[PDB]
Amino acid sequence: DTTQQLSLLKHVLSEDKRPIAFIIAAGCPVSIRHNDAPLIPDVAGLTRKISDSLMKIIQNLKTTIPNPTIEDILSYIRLLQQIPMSGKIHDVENSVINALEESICELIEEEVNVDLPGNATPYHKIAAWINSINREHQVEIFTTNYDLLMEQALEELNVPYFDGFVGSKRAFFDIRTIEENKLPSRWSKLWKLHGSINWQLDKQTQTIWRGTPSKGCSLIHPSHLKYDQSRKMPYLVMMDQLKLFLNQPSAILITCGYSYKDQHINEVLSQGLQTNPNALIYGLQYDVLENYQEAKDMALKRSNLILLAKDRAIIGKKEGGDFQHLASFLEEISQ
Amino acid sequence: SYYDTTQQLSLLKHVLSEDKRPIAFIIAAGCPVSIRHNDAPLIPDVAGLTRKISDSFSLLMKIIQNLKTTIPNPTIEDILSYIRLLQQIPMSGKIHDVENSVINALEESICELIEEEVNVDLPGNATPYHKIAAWINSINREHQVEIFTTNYDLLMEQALEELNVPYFDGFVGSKRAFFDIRTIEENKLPSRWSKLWKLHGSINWQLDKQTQTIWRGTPSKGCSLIHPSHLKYMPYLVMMDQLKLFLNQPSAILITCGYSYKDQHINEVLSQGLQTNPNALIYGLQYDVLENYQEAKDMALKRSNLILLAKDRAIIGKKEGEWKLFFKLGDFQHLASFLEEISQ
Amino acid sequence: DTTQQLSLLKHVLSEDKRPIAFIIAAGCPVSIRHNDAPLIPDVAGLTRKISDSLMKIIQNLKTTIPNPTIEDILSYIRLLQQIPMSGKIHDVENSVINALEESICELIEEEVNVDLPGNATPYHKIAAWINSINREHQVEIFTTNYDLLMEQALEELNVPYFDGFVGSKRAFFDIRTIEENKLPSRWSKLWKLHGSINWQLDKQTQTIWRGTPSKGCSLIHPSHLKYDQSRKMPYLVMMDQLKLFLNQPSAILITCGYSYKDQHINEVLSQGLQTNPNALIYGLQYDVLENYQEAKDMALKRSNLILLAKDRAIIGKKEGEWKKLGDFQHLASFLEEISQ
Amino acid sequence: EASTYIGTVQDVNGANIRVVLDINTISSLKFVDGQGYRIGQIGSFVRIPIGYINLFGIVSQVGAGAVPDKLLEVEPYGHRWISVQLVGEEGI
Amino acid sequence: TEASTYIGTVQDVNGANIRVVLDINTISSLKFVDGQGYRIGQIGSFVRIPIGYINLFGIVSQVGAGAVPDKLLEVEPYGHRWISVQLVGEEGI
Repeated sequence: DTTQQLSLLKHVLSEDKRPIAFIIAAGCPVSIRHNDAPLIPDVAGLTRKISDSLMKIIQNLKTTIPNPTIEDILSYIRLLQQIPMSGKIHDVENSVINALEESICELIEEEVNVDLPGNATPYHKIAAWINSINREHQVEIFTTNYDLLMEQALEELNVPYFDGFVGSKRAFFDIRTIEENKLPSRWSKLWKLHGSINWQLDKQTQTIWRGTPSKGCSLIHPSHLKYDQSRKMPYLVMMDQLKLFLNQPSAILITCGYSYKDQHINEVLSQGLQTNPNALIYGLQYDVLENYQEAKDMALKRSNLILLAKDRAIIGKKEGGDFQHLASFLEEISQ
Repeated sequence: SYYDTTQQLSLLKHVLSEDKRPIAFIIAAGCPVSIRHNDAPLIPDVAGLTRKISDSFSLLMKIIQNLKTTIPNPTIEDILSYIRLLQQIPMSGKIHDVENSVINALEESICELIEEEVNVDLPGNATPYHKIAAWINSINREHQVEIFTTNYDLLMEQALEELNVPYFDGFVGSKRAFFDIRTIEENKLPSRWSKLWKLHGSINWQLDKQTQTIWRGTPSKGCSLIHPSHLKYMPYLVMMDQLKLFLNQPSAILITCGYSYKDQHINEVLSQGLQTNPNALIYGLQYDVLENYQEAKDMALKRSNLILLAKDRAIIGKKEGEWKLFFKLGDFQHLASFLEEISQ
Repeated sequence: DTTQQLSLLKHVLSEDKRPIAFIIAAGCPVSIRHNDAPLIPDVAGLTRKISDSLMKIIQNLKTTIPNPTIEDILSYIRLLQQIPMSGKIHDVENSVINALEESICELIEEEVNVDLPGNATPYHKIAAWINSINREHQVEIFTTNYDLLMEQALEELNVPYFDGFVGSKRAFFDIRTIEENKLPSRWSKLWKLHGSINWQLDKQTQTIWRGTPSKGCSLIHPSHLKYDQSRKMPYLVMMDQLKLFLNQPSAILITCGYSYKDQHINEVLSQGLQTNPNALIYGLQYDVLENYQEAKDMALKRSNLILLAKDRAIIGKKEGEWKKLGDFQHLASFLEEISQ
Repeated sequence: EASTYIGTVQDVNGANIRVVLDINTISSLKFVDGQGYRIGQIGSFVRIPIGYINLFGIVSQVGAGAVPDKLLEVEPYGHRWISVQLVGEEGI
Repeated sequence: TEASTYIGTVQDVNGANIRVVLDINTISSLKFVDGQGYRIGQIGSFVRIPIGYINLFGIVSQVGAGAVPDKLLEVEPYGHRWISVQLVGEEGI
């Protein structure tokens, strides 16, 4: 039963000489409790908070789409923004779009600007477990959150991490550091797929410099124009780094809180699983196993895919979650 | 201040006679214009296509005036990009105040008209394309000759088939011909095999269902991915990367014919490649007066390893000068004849 | 015992070393059932489909030939149309032989134009296994069928393959690149001996180009004039590639559904087996062992050939006995199990 | 390396330099801002910059006649050496 | 590969005294060109050296161990496949 793959995961963690990593979704911080309340609101909570603060566009989008998320709303707003005379599509006087997007950005900015709690955070336990292993294979972690909680957790233990950016209040984006990929093994690497409120673009050119959070402008969900010969706002570089990590010798990788609701991530995951035969994904499911149809389909299609849920477990394409629990298990295995 | 045609012709003849140094080409819309089957050329130019679309089709003409406010005289690419942007927005029919689905009908109509106009066969074995194909087979070079095209027709493909010229355009398969992307970067292709890249697409491109996998084959009715770049979230990016990577090869040479340098992305890529590699050389060949090409003259003044050839003007090594009209090599047929004479 | 044979086959095929190749006959479409019916029936199905679609030629050949097939009929029609005044056998004013030739050719092309079903196709399993091995010795596939099913499934699996034709809708017949063999290792070779349903000849010369299926016209069972050579080659060069694979150090070969009813194939396989003793063949039979007298004779003659059937297992030119792999879906399942 | 670059000095005998042509062979054109000059011709001049001032010289021998002794014994199939004779120099 | 009327490649230049190494594999006798029988490099015969667009002509002056360069004899004393060609004129455009 459960003891089988528990011992299996303990053994593969004890199996060195192979790279390890993790995927952080919005569920892990949401399940973290601060003052008996979630530290970070969920996607539904974020949408409700946004609605708390011009629903014609939402109603129009609801005709062809079910209950949307913040990403779809902001993408639609920007898409109307590029169109010059897009105001006539929804009422008139296309100036409410800029004010609405600025207000939404501000609301998100002070919504996600939350300091990490004390030493009881399991992020500290994860960082300690990672640092306690002296394996040559460095760990590169990709997250989807719009905050910098993991940055604070890693910086609280003096753990070396690199996010692709270096410098000062106007730190630039070093492009070829990923190219030659020549870094000491002691260092670790970090990537934010959708970014945080830290990154901000520049008026003169698309530089997306990192630094002190500027007033008014923030970069989130990179989907802007890519006609500037890359280096504009590249999530493609993160995707390429993920593909390279899938192209190295096969290793079993895990994930935390992933809902398998990202088509871009799902496509590259399927491509990596097809290219690397022994590649294994240890994505769990802290919910009903029937609530993840995409995960079940991926497990059925890819034999090497491993899926575990609260009510069932899909192992070997045949059917059969807490971040704190995983952190405690890792800490116990480390000792 | 005065340049000699014969010196440049001899230089080019010596250059083409080499074998190891990599060679490439760019075929623009001005190349098929120089070949005529009827009284008019077998394929019209960009301006001819725009005029045909304009007079073949007050609400329709609003879009042309709407784009002209922030841009010069619109072309086919601008119109297609605007239609794509309109289809991106669901309720975008209020801008034109014509329902919300006539845009799709107009897109289908213009795509069908373009496919009908472009699906032509080149007549006769004396076409310059056949001469170029024969020239490619003449010398068994150490490095194969690559070809880049920004056209929409399949004249180059048919010419290559006619003279038994193996090639590889990034597509493998007999029925569906799926896009293989790992073999492109792996690049362990046969030495004799050439390559051909269509930067703006052609009539044989069709888009699949929600799978969105791209494939090539027999063109279908009401479907043509002749979009120059369109939009995405892609073959175009890897083709641009292939061009840039080729431009970085040692002592690489790239030849342009019939290209007016009107584009911006291509000029930026060429400038970046020229700045990065100090040994690359580009032969800018024109068939008009150089005063018409502001971007080309700006780039020739900025860069030192760029050579321009026009009817009555030439810029060599950041020093604009005058010929000793002249430079009959600007025409595509004359270039093919020169290549055939060099091979023979 | 059967188990020892299966284990040996698993540990000789699953091991990466000698090159791998398969032969696929017309029996493979029989083993796949769509809507409780086979996707494409056996040769006899096509024959009596044509029959129910002018028996005079049939009984004329029946006098000296047993129960015939379509290939014999079309070859006889071609031999007739070589002769200018060939109507003396059948009436006058020659139009029937032609009209029969077209009627049957587009009838066959309409009968064969079938789309593959969903992801449960065994071809998908074979393609996945092919993608699961990255050995230097690539896998070349020989087929006697006419459909596009195998390459359709392979393209649906996103894998490269070279079939001797390069180009576009008017792709010609590449000839030299066949035998410089300067191709990437990851690439695989696909050869169809009896032809496809899209190949079309040309009026100017024998071009046998491959591309968009020509309206009505198609090339099936190449048997026309071969005096010119070079042009209209694929048949001869297909047998040549088969012979070269039969020779050279290659301790692996798999058969599936072959009925051993081809004289031009039996002779060349016997010659290759005699010339190459180190190589081995694992010919199977989805029937009783007694239905293949030619296969039994070949097994008795050449010891290198291994013949297995439902009735028994002929090993080392000697008849054996039992005390599952005939099913092609079972073969795909076994391949998937070996790969996994 | 920058343009207008030929090779590297590998010998000195007072007033007879022996120079090695580099590996990027077969080119034999070496285009420099338009017109290209054939590499290592008999009558051509060369320039050797030392810090701030330049040294000029005239080619005298090209091929197997310029290569030193031991290299021919090491490999007789390689003749990519030229013999430059000094003429003058350009001051500040 | 190499076209007809091929003899060798230049391996030494001394202003107006070219040295050529014969690249013919063997059978230095009657290299047929255009149905006419010409002989491989001989004392009284001419050679042609094409440079891009103009052809330099020359006349053979020495064949054998005399034409071998200075230290090539020192490296090996049994190799003699060189000829000494002296330039005469050129053909323009």
